[PDB]
Formats: sequence, structure tokens, C-alpha cells
Amino acid sequence: RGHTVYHHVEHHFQRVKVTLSPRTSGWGLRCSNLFYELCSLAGIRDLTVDVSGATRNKFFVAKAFFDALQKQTAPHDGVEGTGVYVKEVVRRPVVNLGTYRNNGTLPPKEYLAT
Amino acid sequence: PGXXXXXXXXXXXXXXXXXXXXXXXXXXXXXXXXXXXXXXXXXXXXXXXXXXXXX
Amino acid sequence: LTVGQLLRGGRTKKVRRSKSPALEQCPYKKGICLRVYTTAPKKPNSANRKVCKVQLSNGYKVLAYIPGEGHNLQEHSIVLVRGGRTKDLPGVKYKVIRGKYDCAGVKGRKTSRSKYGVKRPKE
Amino acid sequence: GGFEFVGKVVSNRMQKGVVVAVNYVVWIPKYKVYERRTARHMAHDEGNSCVIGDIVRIQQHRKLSKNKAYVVVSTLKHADVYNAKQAAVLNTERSQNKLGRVEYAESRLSEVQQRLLKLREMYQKELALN
Amino acid sequence: EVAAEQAKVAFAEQKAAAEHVRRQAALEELLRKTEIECQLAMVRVGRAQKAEETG
Amino acid sequence: MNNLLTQLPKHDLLKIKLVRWGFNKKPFYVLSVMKRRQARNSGNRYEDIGWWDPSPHQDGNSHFGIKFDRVKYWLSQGAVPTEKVYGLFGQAGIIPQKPAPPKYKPADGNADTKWRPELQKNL
RNA sequence: CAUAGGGUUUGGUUUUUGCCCAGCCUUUAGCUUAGCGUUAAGCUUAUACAUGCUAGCCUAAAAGACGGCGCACAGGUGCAUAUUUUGUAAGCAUGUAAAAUA
RNA sequence: AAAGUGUACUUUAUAAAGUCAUUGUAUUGCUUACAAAUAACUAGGCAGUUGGGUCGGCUGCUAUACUAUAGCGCCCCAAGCCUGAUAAUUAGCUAGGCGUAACAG
RNA sequence: GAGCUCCGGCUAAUUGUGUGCCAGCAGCCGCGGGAAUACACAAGGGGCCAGUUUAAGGUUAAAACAAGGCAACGGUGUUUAAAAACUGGAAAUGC
Ligand SMILES: [K+]
Ligand SMILES: [K+]
Ligand SMILES: [K+]
Ligand SMILES: [K+]
Ligand SMILES: [Mg+2]
Ligand SMILES: [Mg+2]
Ligand SMILES: [Mg+2]
Ligand SMILES: [Mg+2]
Ligand SMILES: [Mg+2]
Ligand SMILES: [Mg+2]
Ligand SMILES: [Mg+2]
Ligand SMILES: [Mg+2]
Ligand SMILES: [Mg+2]
Repeated sequence: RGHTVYHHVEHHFQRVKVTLSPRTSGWGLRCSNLFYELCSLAGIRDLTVDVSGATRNKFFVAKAFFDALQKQTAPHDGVEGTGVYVKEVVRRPVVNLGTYRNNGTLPPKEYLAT
Repeated sequence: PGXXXXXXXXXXXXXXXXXXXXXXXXXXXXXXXXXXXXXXXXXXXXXXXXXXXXX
Repeated sequence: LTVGQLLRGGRTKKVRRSKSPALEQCPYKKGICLRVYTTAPKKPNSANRKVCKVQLSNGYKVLAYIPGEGHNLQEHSIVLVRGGRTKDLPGVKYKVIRGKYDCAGVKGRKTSRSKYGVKRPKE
Repeated sequence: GGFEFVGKVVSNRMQKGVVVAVNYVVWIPKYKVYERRTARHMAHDEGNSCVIGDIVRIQQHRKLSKNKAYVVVSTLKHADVYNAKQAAVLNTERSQNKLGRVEYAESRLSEVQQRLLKLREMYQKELALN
Repeated sequence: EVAAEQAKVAFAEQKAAAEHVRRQAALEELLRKTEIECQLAMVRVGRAQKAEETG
Repeated sequence: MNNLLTQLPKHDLLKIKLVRWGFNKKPFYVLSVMKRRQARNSGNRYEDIGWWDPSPHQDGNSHFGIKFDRVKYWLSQGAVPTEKVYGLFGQAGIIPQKPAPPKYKPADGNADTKWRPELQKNL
């Protein structure tokens, strides 16, 4: 939809590790200052980025971020060979149990059914 | 016998008990320690303690 | 580590020391001055820095640096000591708070008066 | 908890008494594993004829002594006991006669065939019950 | 009390069903293993006849 | 945490009591079943049965909530309401009003100012 | 309700390890400070203590407790305690037993 | 039992009641299991110590269960019981609470 | 409007005068030897605000169960080995 990534991405450029996690539209950007500037250029609006390892050389960090974006897969890749209708659906994402307990809230009723 | 056992198996109430297993299990006790010696001096005793048909 | 190693106390929490052990986890400590003198810094610096030897109320003896320009500290003077290390002076890890019981503020100070114990001039 | 246990007999040196070993696990929240542990319990044996190595079932009971608060209810497996007289008879049979290569192999084949045939009949009966 | 009695009857029925499933499974495995043993026995008989000629 | 008690007292009485849960000059009460001899706001209870707001609102009324079914249960078991709880139950029509004895003492002339030194300072 | 880094090691680069800083929460010290209403609170000593107060009420075998009911409730502290405790679960025989209703 | 009973006590041309004393189907309960900080430069610990038998273990006043917590105590009998035991250091425990995406602290 | 603190870089915010490795500053890298945006003072400006800036504690800035190394330095001289954990295997004899 021009604002986030299709799924979770993990890439290993030489001595650098980058992780990308999709977020709901309007959530915002959670990343370092360097990646914040890069996201503005590309148009990414909602994402969480975590980078670790030997990050002294910023050329490698930018290169790793560039390569990670190119490892995504789309629902329309070779769809003609599936014989089905790949339909977009609305499903709210969940958080871990610890987050619910600390905030004093409940998950969707579909899981609490008892 | 295992970790929690202190005697050998198949011991009836009438049969006697020994300390052969306790030495093997709790081998760290100083009461069961010996002095350094040669291989033959240490192996010969163990060999005879298992075969009762050798003088 | 394996599961067995972790169960048998494999991991031990790292322990970090304090930078002012003589304070016994207290923000400040009172003491009495034993000797007042000057010392020279290490390379590449050069100066005659004012220091004093103070015996704390807990019985420990430490070296304290006197900030500012000039002081009226003598032997047998009650002072209050806080943390803080002077990098160029080896072995000095404490500083004297000015304006308190016996130490007075620097005369003529106009800026950062609070850090040197000088009251605001009413005139 | 602790109403009933199944364990192994590790001591029969007391009068109408026995010690039984038990295995259990404990959850360690920090490492997400189950830790295997052991315990020892003393039980009352009315028969006073238990053998070290037996598997028995013990049940909670009224306190009888300082360290005895259980009673032996049943035995699930009896420990093997060496018997010299029986072993000697078996040795005599083994030494009584010997067979050649072909005779022994043929006898082995016949015995397996008979065992297989009986097993097939039992399996068919089980299917019929189903 | 009425609900408790029905639960006890339900438990007995479920246990009987489970035992039958296990018994059939055990018999199936045993039958397969015995067949493998029989095949090896037939092979051994041929080798025994061959070995006797060498002697 | 605050598991409710199940065993009944053997040497004391059960009562239905008011628990102060207000603010400075803003009282608010909760009704609960508690042992007769305890602290006022003790955490030992058998059940919480209602609440009361004694001050008037814009509508000129006071507001009171209660469990009708559970009040009857505890009254049957032997719980004895206090004097104020009898008044609330009597007006709410749960049980008949309890008569009060005659009064002869001259009533207090300073009831809302005797215990408030702030007003007396202005007086 | 969902994971952010920067500075530093002086031929250059890459790599490994250490050090420092930015947040939130909590107490003191310097300088400085008009008022009213209100929430949550008194974080070092089981160190030594002048003085006032915190549990009494009622009745009467001759105007008086000797008797009845309370002090088995509240309030204070964390010396000692690794289990004596704390947090949980489980166990503990019977149609409650007698009597011609002939 | 938010009860009954009284050769009892107090008040009344107005009286209903309370006070004191006494009474309950066995007349106020014991036991076991699991979890919870460091610690081997603490390796042996225990002799009433582990188990068995007689006796004792009181405060009465339904009937049986062949005596119906217990080395809890005396006497006698058999040698067993524990072994990361025993000995040390530190701390009241649970939990609200504070940091953390969480796990953890 | 009112105070406290800061203006070389990390980090938002500069000019003048005095001093001359002296007096002093400093969380880190570091400033001062006669031309100092880093010391002292004046002016100008930044931050927070009836508060503000040190010092001292808990936790975070993944100590690695989710998730670190023995390839910068660390695997111990070798073998045998009835606890524990994990888990079937190709052995013995004769000229
Ligand atoms: K100065
Ligand atoms: K204190
Ligand atoms: K009485
Ligand atoms: K070596
Ligand atoms: Mg990171
Ligand atoms: Mg040698
Ligand atoms: Mg300054
Ligand atoms: Mg935070
Ligand atoms: Mg009375
Ligand atoms: Mg203590
Ligand atoms: Mg700037
Ligand atoms: Mg600066
Ligand atoms: Mg300056």
C-alpha cells in the first residue's frame, strides 16, 4: 500500500544485521536518525527498524538497508499458477502476553473464548 | 542401583547387605581413599574381588 | 552453555564497582582536614593544584580537591565532601563543597555562583 | 498433592518398613525447561517380605512414626532373584546334547514359524472384537 | 451428585476404548517384527547348508 | 490477594459495617460483612454488598446501592447491622424501621464548628 | 497499545574487546522563592530519655468492689528467623448407632 | 443459641421486658506433599540417632472400629538413617510498587 | 518575570576585554607557552521554569533462555571410567 513492508525481513550484510517489522498505517516510524532520513526519501511511513553488529562504517549500514527492502515477496508473484483468488483480509495484529498484563488490557475475544 | 539406591538388587530380607555399592557411589569420601601405587598393585585386587574361584 | 550447565549455576551476574567507595553509598560525607598542601599534575599539564587530606566521619582518609581561586582552609577545619574525580591528579577522587561550614565562597565571583557558594549581591 | 506414588524399593532393612524412590519434574520459568529431581519416602509394609528392586505403589496414610506416613498398597513388578538350584538344572540340559549347524538352524526356523502362526490368529481375533 | 455419577460412567467407557486401541497397535508391531525374524531364519538355513560342505 | 474469608467466627459476631473511603471533607462509604472487633479499614471481609454517597447532588438526593439478594442471605446467617446501616435499610424498605429511645440531653450547640479549628480562627 | 543511538583508541582500512554520554523513577547539598484549594506521603538509631496523656464502664448483703463485662480489640517495630516460616494443594472408618408396633 | 429453663434479682395505681445463673449429637484438630538467596578454600553427618514391642500421655457422664497423630517420654530389642548431608554468610515473607517491547532485575 | 544553568565537538546557543602551561576549567575527546568562540569579567544568545544544577542509588541503552565467544588471547598431556543427561548396534573364533 506504499507505506510499509509485506512481511518481516531479516538480512545479513557482511558483519551487519538489519530487521524490518511492519506496522499498522499511521503508527509511525521507530528507527535511528539515519534510517529515518532514508525512509522519508523512499516514502515509507510506518515501520520499525533494528540494526546491530559492526556498524562503524555507515556505507555498509545503508547498503544492508537497501538490500533488505529487495528481499520482499508480493502476493501477485506468479499468481497465475496457483488456481485460487488471493484476497486481502483485515486482521488486527496482536502483542505478547506481557504487554497485555502491564497495560491491564485484553486480547481479541476470538482467543479468550472459553 | 542408580542415584537413589544404596544397595544391590535382588536382596531378600534374610540375605545380608554389604558396602560394595556405597563405596562406588559415594567414592569421594576420604574413608574409601587409598594411596598412589602401580597399575598391577591396583588392578590385581579388583580382578580377584569379582572372581571367587581364584586363590 | 548446555541446559545442564545453565541449571547448575552456569550464569553469574556481572558486578560493577562504585567510583567513590569512601562515601558508603551516601551523597555526601563530613570530615576534618588533616593537611593542606599543593601538588603537581601529570603530563602534559603543569600547575600547582590545591589539595587537602581529610578524615571522614566513618574513619576513612581520602584526598580532596579544592575548586575555585583561593581558599581559607587550614588544619582542623570541618568540610563537606562529595564525589568527583580530577583526571590529571592521580589518586584524587573527591571534592570539597564550598560555602559550607568552614569553606567560604570565592571572592569576586559573578558567574556560576551556586557552584562556588556565593550569594546573590543585593546591591 | 502427594496422595499416591509409584516407585522403586531401595531399602528393606527395617521391620515392616521400606524406602521408595520417586521421580518428578519442576518448571524453571527463566530457562523454559523442566528439571528432573528425586525424592525418598518411607512406607509401611505389613507383609514384611519386600525385595530391593521391586516396583510398588504407596498411598497416603496416618502418621505411624517420625518419618513414616505412607502404606504399601500393591506391587506392580517383582524383582528377579538368583536361584542356584534352578540354574544348575538349566546348565545340565544345555550340556545334555548338541546339534550340528543344519539341525540347529532348522529347529530355529520351525520355532519361529509356530510363534508367527499363533500371533496371526490372536491378531484376527482382536480385529473381530473391533 | 447426578452429574458426578455420569462422569464416572463416562470415564470407564473412555478408558476401555483407549485400551483396545493400544492392544491392536502393539499386536501389529509385533507381527511385523516376527516376519522379519522369519525371513532371516530362512536365509540362515541356506548358509548353514553351504557351510557344512566346506567342513 | 484479598481472598474472602469462608470460616465463620467462633468467638465474635459478624456485622454489616460502613467503611470510610472518602477524601478530605468528602465522605464515601462501602458496606461489607466484617468481624465485629477489627480495624475499621481491615482487608478481612466476607463480602462487599453496597455503597453510599451521603452528600446531595444537583438533583437534591443521596444515592445508595445494595445487593438485594445477598443482603437477605447475610441477615439470615446472623450478621447484625450497625445503627447507621439500620437507618439505610429502614428507609430503603428492606426491613422495618428500628425505633430509637427518647433523648433528654440538651443537644450540642456547636456540632459543625467545635471540631474544626479553621472556622474557630475566623470566629 | 508491539525493540532508535552517538562519542573515544593519532600512518589508512577492516575486525575484536573495554570506557563515557542522552531517558524514566527516588533522596540530600549550593543559589533562589507571593498566595489559596487539594491527592499521595514522613525512606538513618531494637541509641539513651525530663514532662503530660493512650481502657475503662456498670452494679452492690448495709453506701462499698471484693462482684459482672472488657483490656483475647486497637497502636508501634522488623532484633531474631533459609525454614520452626511464608504461598498452595491433599488426607482423616460407620444408613448416628438404641425400641414388640406380635 | 437473633434460643430455652429458674422457689433467683430489678422496674410497674401505666408491664412489656431486661439483669444474673445454667444448658449444644458426641461439646474449640491434627497430619502429609511441592516451591522459595548465596554456598565445596564447608566432605563426611547422626547413637534417641533410624525402626519394632510393653507402659505413660489426666481434666469424665452415645455405641462400635482390638486402642484409632507422633521417639512426644521410660524400659527392652534389632542396626539402621542422611550424604550437595552437616556447618557457615545474608534476609522478616506474600504483594501493591519502580525500570523494560517482553524476558529478566 | 523570576530565578538557576549553559553557548569548541557529541548538543540547541558569539563577540569584546584581561590573563600568558601562571591563575584555572573538565561527563568523554581535551583547553591555557603574549592573536583563547573551552580560564576570569562585560554584552548578546540557548534550554528549563517557582523552580534549577551537582552528588549518591534502582533499571534501560539486549551479560547472550528468546540472544555472545574459545579463528586477537582461553579446549585442559593422554587414556580408563557402575552418578547424571542423551540414546539401539555390528562385536567373537580357527590354520
Ligand atoms: K575559578
Ligand atoms: K531507623
Ligand atoms: K456474664
Ligand atoms: K601442559
Ligand atoms: Mg539497538
Ligand atoms: Mg606412576
Ligand atoms: Mg564554569
Ligand atoms: Mg521509559
Ligand atoms: Mg453484664
Ligand atoms: Mg534482620
Ligand atoms: Mg550547535
Ligand atoms: Mg562545554
Ligand atoms: Mg568562559
